[PDB]
Amino acid sequence: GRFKILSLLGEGTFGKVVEAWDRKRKEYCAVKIVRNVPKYTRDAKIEIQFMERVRLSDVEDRFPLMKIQRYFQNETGHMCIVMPKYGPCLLDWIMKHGPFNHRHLAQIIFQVGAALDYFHTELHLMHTDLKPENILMESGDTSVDPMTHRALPPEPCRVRICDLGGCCDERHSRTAIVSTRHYRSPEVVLSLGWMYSTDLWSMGCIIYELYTGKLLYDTHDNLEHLHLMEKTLGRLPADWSVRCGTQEARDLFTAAGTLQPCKDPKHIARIARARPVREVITEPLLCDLILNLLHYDRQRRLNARQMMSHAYVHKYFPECRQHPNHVDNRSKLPPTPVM
Ligand SMILES: */C(=C\C(=O)N1CCCC[C@@H](n2c(NC(=O)c3ccnc(C)c3)nc3cccc(C)c32)C1)CN(C)C
Repeated sequence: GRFKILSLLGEGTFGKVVEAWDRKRKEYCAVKIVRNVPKYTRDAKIEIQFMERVRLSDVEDRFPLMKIQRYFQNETGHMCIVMPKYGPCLLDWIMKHGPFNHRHLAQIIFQVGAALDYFHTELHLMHTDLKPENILMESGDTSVDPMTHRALPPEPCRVRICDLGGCCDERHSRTAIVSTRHYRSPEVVLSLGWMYSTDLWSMGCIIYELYTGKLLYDTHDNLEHLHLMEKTLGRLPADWSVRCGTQEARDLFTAAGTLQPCKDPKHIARIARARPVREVITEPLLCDLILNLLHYDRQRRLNARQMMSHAYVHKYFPECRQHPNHVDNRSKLPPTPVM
């Protein structure tokens, strides 16, 4: 009727993202076509609801969050979310062109930070499912570095945070399980209590992957995940065995309170095969940024404002300080979250 399908941009379990022509509004768009199934149709209606709350408040698109244009339920019942056409996810870039250089990484960290502190302290929502697959480049345009001849992203490297289906609020289920496991914080795994700070754990795992091209935790099992945290970051806190909130979580510890060892030969090999982030990240400011996003203490862990205001971003993205989203170029902001 109004939207004519032009391209297939991507496909998955959720459904499809297509490029479409808006006949009444005279432009190209991306349309998310959700599979016409009761659980996804309702999670689309919930996902839609978080999307109108972002635009209606940020009416002049100050933060790099996705901005819905329109939506409808098709004549075949598929939920259809009309949005601007953005580019490919960060995962697509790192796999074709490799990791970003310090400047574009700093620019990416700045933008996601600005969006996340707006999410956390202005809307009081958590994303809970941030991953390189749903951080999209604003544009798919490419430039060539004259010295290295390698591909450079647009300057600045604008990105957009997507996939608001899993957004949570300030009294989500306390033992609720959030995040894709690769980017799932330990507080969620063992049900110790989680809030905004779990989005910052995911940023730590994403920033590691954007810089190394490798997942920090390529794991499918809670206990192997926890040993990898121990080998990449240091000992798990001693009190953790008394505070887990579900039976499943506490049975990963001794009667004494230490981690039970894995002996699946696949998990013994992988932990032996992981090396500490501190030896992989040679840049000391980038290392400190990643390590304190992966802090076991949810309150000493960096918040979104500290991440975007980190010394690493100030060194490699110095024009950070002339951006209208820089903290000192804004009025006094709501207080940052406590954990
Ligand atoms: C990377 C996944 C990825 O790049 N995308 C996730 C959804 C699939 C389509 C893809 N894509 C878009 N999408 C959008 O503009 C858009 C806007 C709003 N919401 C969504 C969900 C998507 N536009 C594109 C232009 C060029 C290339 C691509 C791929 C593209 C975004 C993971 N890899 C597929 C492995």
